[PDB]
Amino acid sequence: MKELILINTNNDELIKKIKKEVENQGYQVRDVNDSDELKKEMKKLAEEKNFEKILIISNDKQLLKEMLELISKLGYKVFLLLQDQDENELEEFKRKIESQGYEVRKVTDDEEALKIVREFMQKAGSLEHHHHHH
Repeated sequence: MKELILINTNNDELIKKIKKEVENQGYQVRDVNDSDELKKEMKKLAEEKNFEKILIISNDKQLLKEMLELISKLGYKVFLLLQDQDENELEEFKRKIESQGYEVRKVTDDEEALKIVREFMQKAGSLEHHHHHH
């Protein structure tokens, strides 16, 4: 089993703070800031099974929205966490992702995002009942 957590932040300084946390936990940092980069990454994740679970950072919603569906085909734990200066932009994206039926978190402060990054590190180790439809 492998878990994929997607972070959405436009705050450059936070992106680096997250990377520090992810290196402290031992998770694999990969940056996506381009539409061609994400479809490369999805294959790398599929080809390599037995190693640490990956943390993807991005600033663009159109990228993330692809990967929520792609990773869902690949057969992994999808997780979404988003924070930005525009609260209006956070909530309008999130409500659509809840309508897709995905675990998506929303925060205002960068500190709250860092909490949920650390929370994921234990919450990702869930009892994955593989026969997942009861």
